[PDB]
Amino acid sequence: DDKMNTAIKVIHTLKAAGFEAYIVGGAVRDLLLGKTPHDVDVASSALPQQVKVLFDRTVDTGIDHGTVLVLLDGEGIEVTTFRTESVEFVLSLEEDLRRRDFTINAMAMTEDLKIIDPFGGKEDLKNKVIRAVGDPDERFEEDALRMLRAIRFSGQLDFIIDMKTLLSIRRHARLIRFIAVERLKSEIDKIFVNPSMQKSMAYLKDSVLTRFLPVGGLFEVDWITYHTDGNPTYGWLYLLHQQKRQFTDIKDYRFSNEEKRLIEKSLELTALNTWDQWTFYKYTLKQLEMASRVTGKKKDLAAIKRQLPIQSRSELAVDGWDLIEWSGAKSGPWLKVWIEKIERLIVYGILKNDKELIKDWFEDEY
Repeated sequence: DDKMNTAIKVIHTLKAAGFEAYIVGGAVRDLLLGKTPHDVDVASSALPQQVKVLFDRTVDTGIDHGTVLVLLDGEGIEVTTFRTESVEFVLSLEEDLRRRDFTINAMAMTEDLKIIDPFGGKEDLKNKVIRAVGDPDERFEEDALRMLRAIRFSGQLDFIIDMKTLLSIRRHARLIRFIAVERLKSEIDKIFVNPSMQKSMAYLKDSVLTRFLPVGGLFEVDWITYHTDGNPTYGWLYLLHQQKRQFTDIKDYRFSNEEKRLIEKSLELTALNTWDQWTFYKYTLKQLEMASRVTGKKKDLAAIKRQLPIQSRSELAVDGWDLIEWSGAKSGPWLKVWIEKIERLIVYGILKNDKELIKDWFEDEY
């Protein structure tokens, strides 16, 4: 909510030092849409080291590519010198704008609230059209990821893709093999939490991106019954569950072990025909929700889990060292089997979680 104000102050400081500076890109777009911009980028004729000399607090991880992060009034504004893409500095705003991906992202706004729109982004915004700047063939060779971003933007903004731009995506779909899979997963995660995501998936198939994306034919499922819960991971669980496949078929996208576990465990639960106390004890609440969300089942999972006698093995009143004592046997892999027998009986409320009571039980069964 304060990023715009801070960006205006960054612009005043740069212009007072004799440089040009504008707000560019998604903030201008969001503003004209009535949204609040989540990020605000400033483009300037200042080179990085001159920006660094006008502001006390600054972060430099992007200097090589022409970007300095300015820290001012608790907000961070990226200041980027006029550039292209292998990064080359240019001397005018228009040379910088004419190499951005789509017309709605190639506008600039002056401090005095004047829009600079050399490529028609105002009109395409009014008409809900995602259109490449200039020749769509050049744009897509410069960065093939822009093909997937056009798909993601269409579902984010509920826009259509310009026809000439879409046909260009079809010709160049195979260049998607060169994109780092992490950048592919980033944009696919963004599609999974979009509103109007069913439109993004339609475009993904019709642009012939499902032919060349990693294991891309798997995205061609029925997305009608899918509603995002805000977590992109649920998109992957839904994809797998609809086609009866395992986590291993989507391994190429390089999931974190957290994501991997959440998908695998939730898939496990959809294989289970009935859930009892042991199920509610052994799986986490987040896994239970995601599995029931994709199976249509609608229970109050949080209340069932809250009424199990225990919640985790750490509350068990006995460890394998008690069993080693009471049995008179030597530590071995057999301990893990008996701890689970005791765990089951405590979770099903048959045995009391009490060291002296578990002891009487164990002495009889052994």
